[PDB]
Amino acid sequence: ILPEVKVEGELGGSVTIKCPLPEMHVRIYLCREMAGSGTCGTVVSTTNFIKAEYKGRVTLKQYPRKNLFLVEVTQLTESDSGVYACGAGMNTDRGKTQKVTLNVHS
Amino acid sequence: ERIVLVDNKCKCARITSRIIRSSEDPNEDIVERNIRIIVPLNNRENISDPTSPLRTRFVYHLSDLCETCYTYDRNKCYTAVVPLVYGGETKMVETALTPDACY
Amino acid sequence: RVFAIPPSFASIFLTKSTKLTCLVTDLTTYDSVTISWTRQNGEAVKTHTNISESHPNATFSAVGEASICEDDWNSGERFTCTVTHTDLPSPLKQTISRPKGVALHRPDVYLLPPAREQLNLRESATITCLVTGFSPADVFVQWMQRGQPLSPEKYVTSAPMPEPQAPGRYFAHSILTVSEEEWNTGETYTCVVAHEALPNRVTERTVDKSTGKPTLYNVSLVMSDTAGTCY
Amino acid sequence: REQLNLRESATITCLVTGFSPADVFVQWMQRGQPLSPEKYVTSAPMPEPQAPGRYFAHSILTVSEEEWNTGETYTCVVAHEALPNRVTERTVDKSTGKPTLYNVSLVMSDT
Amino acid sequence: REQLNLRESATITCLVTGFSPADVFVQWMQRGQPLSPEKYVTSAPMPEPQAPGRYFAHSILTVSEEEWNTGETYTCVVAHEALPNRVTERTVDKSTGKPTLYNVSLVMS
Amino acid sequence: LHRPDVYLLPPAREQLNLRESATITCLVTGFSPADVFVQWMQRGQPLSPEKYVTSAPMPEPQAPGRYFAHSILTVSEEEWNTGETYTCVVAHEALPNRVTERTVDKSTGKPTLYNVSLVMSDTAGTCY
Ligand SMILES: *[C@@H]1O[C@H](CO)[C@@H](O[C@@H]2O[C@H](CO)[C@@H](O)[C@H](O)[C@H]2NC(C)=O)[C@H](O)[C@H]1NC(C)=O
Ligand SMILES: *[C@@H]1O[C@H](CO)[C@@H](O)[C@H](O)[C@H]1NC(C)=O
Ligand SMILES: *[C@@H]1O[C@H](CO)[C@@H](O)[C@H](O)[C@H]1NC(C)=O
Ligand SMILES: *[C@@H]1O[C@H](CO)[C@@H](O)[C@H](O)[C@H]1NC(C)=O
Ligand SMILES: *[C@@H]1O[C@H](CO)[C@@H](O)[C@H](O)[C@H]1NC(C)=O
Repeated sequence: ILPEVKVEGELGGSVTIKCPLPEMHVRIYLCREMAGSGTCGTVVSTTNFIKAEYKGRVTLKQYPRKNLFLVEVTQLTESDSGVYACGAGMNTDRGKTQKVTLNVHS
Repeated sequence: ERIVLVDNKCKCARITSRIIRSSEDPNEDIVERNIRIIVPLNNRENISDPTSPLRTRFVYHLSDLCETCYTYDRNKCYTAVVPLVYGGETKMVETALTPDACY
Repeated sequence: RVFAIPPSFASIFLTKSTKLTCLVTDLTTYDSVTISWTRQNGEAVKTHTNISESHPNATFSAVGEASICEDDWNSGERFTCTVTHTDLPSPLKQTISRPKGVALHRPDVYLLPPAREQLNLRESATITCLVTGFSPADVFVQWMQRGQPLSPEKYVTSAPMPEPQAPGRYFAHSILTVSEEEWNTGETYTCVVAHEALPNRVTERTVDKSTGKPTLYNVSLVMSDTAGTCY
Repeated sequence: REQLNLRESATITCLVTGFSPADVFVQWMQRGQPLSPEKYVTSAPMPEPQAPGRYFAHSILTVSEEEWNTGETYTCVVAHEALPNRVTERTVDKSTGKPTLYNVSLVMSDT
Repeated sequence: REQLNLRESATITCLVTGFSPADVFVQWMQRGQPLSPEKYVTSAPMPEPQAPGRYFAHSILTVSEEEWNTGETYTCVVAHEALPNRVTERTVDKSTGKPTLYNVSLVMS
Repeated sequence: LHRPDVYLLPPAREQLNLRESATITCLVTGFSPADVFVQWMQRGQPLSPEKYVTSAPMPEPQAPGRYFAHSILTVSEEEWNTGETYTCVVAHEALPNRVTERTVDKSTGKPTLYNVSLVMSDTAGTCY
């Protein structure tokens, strides 16, 4: 198992998410896994991709020096809530490395 | 809580164990043992040669786990050699059977 | 018409005898023609002998080759190819510059089996190989059957084309056709590809009758000594 | 199937083969409603090696993986000057290459 | 099912519903070859009872059970005057909706 | 001259029904010539010599040149809720590493609830 870091928002406007950056892997995603089936749907990932809904409010900045990657999301709405994950490899499910939760008190 | 007895990656067997407390007494503390194998289904017989027939039989001698192999590992590269006739020049070249894991 | 073909990475990486070719066609036959090569700074390089014979339909067909360092090509130095003919006193100058390399990316290789409906006809089966999302272009693809390479004339390869969903990305196709009996004899076919991004420069995928969307999952799960001695 | 593990996109390919002469026309639609023409690409008629003068073509379409999983069907239509109705359609969905049957056989023993 | 336990013939029906106006055209072709109009019949546009200002038709095709157990996609083309390009077709075969079947054979010991 | 084979056994099931104590037995066999002694350490700390009682080397029922010995130790019943594993050890000259630490714990032993959960997929080609 791997950590279950949790973050909150304290009313909308901005939010910041951090996950560990593995080595020797080129793909990095933050799929939301908020589906009844459970199959995680990649939201924002490298190798060129993005979410039909999440556009212009999502960006990724990988930092090998700190062994971390940073994703910045502007504003906030009702849809982009729940939980989120992080990982690598070429299999969104079975390749996760964290389970973060997103909530807003607004 | 659960300790790990086997973490084989070639056979994906994760043998573990745990003892559950009884109903507020030190007696009949039944022990447990969890086994979880994940069959590949789409892998070949000779995992490093993409010509052998498909893998039908799966034999698991649990004693050995706690050499023919079944699955690949997320931390290794598999390679082979193939003939290329570019310009009528048969030539052997190393081919990354499992790419993205040879970087 | 003066045609120039730059060397391909599939030729460089496989022969290490790289050269660049300028050829002339659709031109009245006239001996005593000079082929030269010019860089951006005016230096001349050696042009090779053994010029190609003229085409039977009374037109030119010539070969001119020279060797330039691969590091020089990677430096992005503009080069010019010139040919001289008395018909056109002004020599024709054409550029064979190599534009270094744009962001490199690996080509995903998906190989698909023939359609079920096609096999219903029991005539012939077609196997495809969809390379996808490689930048830049010039991927090289080949097919072999059970460890034996096939003729280049038994399959057709497309050319890199833009990708609407991904800016600055390219994709290509390739199809092989064989009889139904061959597909139904467990014969195995593979689609090797070659690209600069590839870590080993070569990768391959393979399918057969049993692996291409099978109708049966025959399994023989067998375990023993489950108790055993585990520590 | 591998393309699906990335949970990003999906590529359905429509393959037209054997026609003669050239100038075929391919369009994509679902549930009878035509699809936007900026989401698919079609190749020009290309000669067939063995065939004396027959040609072939191929078109691909990219959709979201979710959409594929949702269960939506996507039909492909071709219009050539030789078909008796001059129009033909085909259809594929999640239920196309499902394994028809399983034949598992567990033989658990302690010896 | 009970029709097939006779080994003489089977009938395939092509229900068409909810169109307007009348004069729909239905014909049956096998693997791209249209079949003779004598091998099948066709109903006439008759009103839809619960749905007002509507019509529906029918068509059946007789076929030997010997060849139905071998393939023969047997598509049913319809030509109305309100379709996106005026023509549509569907097909069904012996394995149109066969489901998955499990054969577990535990040798528990 | 053969490797001295060694074994260890846990307390009896019916022994854990009076709530007084428990015994753990470390059996040492072989070691020809007979040169062994056992020291019962727990967590790397040797126990008092008054607890474990080694007796003597004894020839095996059929003894060409082989021998054997038995050594037990007494613990408290209420301490087995945590185990502590009560390690045993042997020493002999006919051993490449001259130590064969042997230890068992409540967890080690016979299982009473097997829970096999095998799964079948087509994306298990690589073990993540
Ligand atoms: C499985 O495939 C491997 C690779 O082809 C076989 O081992 C190779 O054997 C060739 C000669 O036949 C050697 O040139 C290679 O060096 C071998 N590979 C390695 C990694 O040493 C292997 O024998 C095959 N197994 C079976 C059962 O056929
Ligand atoms: C299915 O497995 C059995 C053994 O369990 C074997 O006899 C048979 O040949 C297999 N089927 C095929 C098509 O190989
Ligand atoms: C199905 O499984 C049985 C039992 O292993 C076997 O005898 C039979 O051959 C299998 N059938 C096929 C087609 O593999
Ligand atoms: C179904 O299982 C039985 C019993 O093992 C076997 O005899 C039969 O061949 C199996 N059928 C198939 C299609 O595998
Ligand atoms: C048996 O294994 C399954 C799968 O891991 C688990 O959900 C279940 O809780 C286990 N039962 C016990 C008693 O541990």
